[PDB]
Amino acid sequence: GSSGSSGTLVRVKKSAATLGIAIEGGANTRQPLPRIVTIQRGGSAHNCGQLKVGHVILEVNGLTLRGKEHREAARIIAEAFKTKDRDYIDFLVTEFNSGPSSG
Repeated sequence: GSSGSSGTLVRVKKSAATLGIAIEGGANTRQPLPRIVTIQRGGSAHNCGQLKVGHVILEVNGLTLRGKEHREAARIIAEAFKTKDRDYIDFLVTEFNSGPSSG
């Protein structure tokens, strides 16, 4: 399996004391991958700025969130924060072009 052309790997360092990110969707729901609906201020992601509100996590630290439920994902991401081996979390987003008419 190739590296992955569709998508942009985003590295978020655990700068903040606690990661604060919100998502929605899930396999069950029309949306297969989780989409960022809210990005807490005191969260590594935000502090980074690289990421924005409205992204879609397709892969985290190598683990793909395909066919996974938002809940199952929340755990995957969190687990990446607990560990110490790495001082960051990989966030693969595509920034789908939802309703280009306006945005």
